[PDB]
Amino acid sequence: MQYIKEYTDENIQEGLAPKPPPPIKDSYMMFGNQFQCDDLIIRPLESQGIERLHPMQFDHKKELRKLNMSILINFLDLLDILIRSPGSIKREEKLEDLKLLFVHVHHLINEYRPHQARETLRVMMEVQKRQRLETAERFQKHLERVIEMIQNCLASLPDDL
Amino acid sequence: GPFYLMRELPGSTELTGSTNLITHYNLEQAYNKFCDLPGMIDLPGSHDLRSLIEKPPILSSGTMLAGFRLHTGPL
Amino acid sequence: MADRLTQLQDAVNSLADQFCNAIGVLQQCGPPASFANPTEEYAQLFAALIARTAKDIDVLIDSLPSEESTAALQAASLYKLEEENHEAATCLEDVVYRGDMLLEKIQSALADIAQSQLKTR
Amino acid sequence: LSRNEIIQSYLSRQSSLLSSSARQLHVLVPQSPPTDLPGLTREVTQDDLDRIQASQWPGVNGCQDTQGNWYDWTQCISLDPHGDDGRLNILPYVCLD
Repeated sequence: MQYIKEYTDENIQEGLAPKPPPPIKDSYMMFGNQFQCDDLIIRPLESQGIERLHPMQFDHKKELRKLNMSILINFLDLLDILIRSPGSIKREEKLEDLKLLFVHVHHLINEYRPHQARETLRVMMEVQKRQRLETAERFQKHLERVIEMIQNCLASLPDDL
Repeated sequence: GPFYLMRELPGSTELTGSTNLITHYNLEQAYNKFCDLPGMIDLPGSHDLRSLIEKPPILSSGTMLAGFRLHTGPL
Repeated sequence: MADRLTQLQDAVNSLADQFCNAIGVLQQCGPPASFANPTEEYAQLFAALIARTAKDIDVLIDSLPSEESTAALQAASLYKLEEENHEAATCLEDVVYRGDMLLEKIQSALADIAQSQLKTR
Repeated sequence: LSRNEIIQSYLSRQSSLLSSSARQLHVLVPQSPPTDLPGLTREVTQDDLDRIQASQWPGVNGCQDTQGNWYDWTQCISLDPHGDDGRLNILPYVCLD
């Protein structure tokens, strides 16, 4: 670990001689060890690296139920491999196969994660709005009570006079 | 309809470990026989140190001239 | 954390773990042969657990949101909520302003009563 | 890895069941051909936003149920998909604050 010493040497000065902040980077950086280039998609697609089993119909809940049932049936077929021919080539495919299935079951529900994120903003806004109105109504009731309180005390005072 | 990544299971009963491997491998009658040869060879001979040296050589792995040079007396 | 989504992720991982545990138990331990009962009990329990996990995963999948509520329906609702939050903010500001004026008036009146009562002495 | 024993196997059982978990399931939801931006393409209107704010919409604003009880996104749903005493507890989807 080290401390940037050249810029801290730069900072000890007066007048306008100190330095300005650096401009914003809109391209590849190298923070840490990863790159973290900007304009990235939050969910990088499945077509970048692995196969894709599902079409663009993509109605998430049906395909998640399909992938659940496919995981269970491929486990049963792996049991059929272990019963019939353990020395087959297919088990290596099978021990790859359900792996791909498991990847997709994660990769679909990660696609619920931006949506969940957006949706929590929505309900926060609704709760925010409601709380504002509640305080408004609360305060107005207090205001009314204070007014009538003042009124009845004023209603008391000529009765003393 | 079809589940994702269904495939064909192997041939119904190929060679497994669930068969009787011995009876398939024609070794049944030897087992049905089987289930000392020191004693079975002492049927021929008398009984069964330097025999330890015999086993150690096992674990390690001019006849007329000998009869002529075998001169030794009786008594 | 604490979402239906993290529950579904942990349920799917528990399914994969029950697969590996079921094979590693039911191959490592068994009665020898004939050309035990604890192992049979283990098999029944493992099958029941895998079935229960599958049912739970299916229920959680049914529970999450549909393929309606696309992102634009979220965004337009967010826009409408920003507008109504602005209106609620100005309304709260108006009621606070009226209360502040009334409070300053009653405060000054009470101060004048106190000044008169101290001056009479 | 090398050895699994009664007590350790039962530990695996209780840990896996505590992680995971007359019908009382959610009411089934069909496929949805009208979706708002891609599918049906509604020009931004107003009935949809009023439905998403005030009314009950079972795919968008909450999860409905048999025995009638409505649950929006910030609540936790207690169900029993099996015929046992063990109850599934779906946690809230949003968890505000």
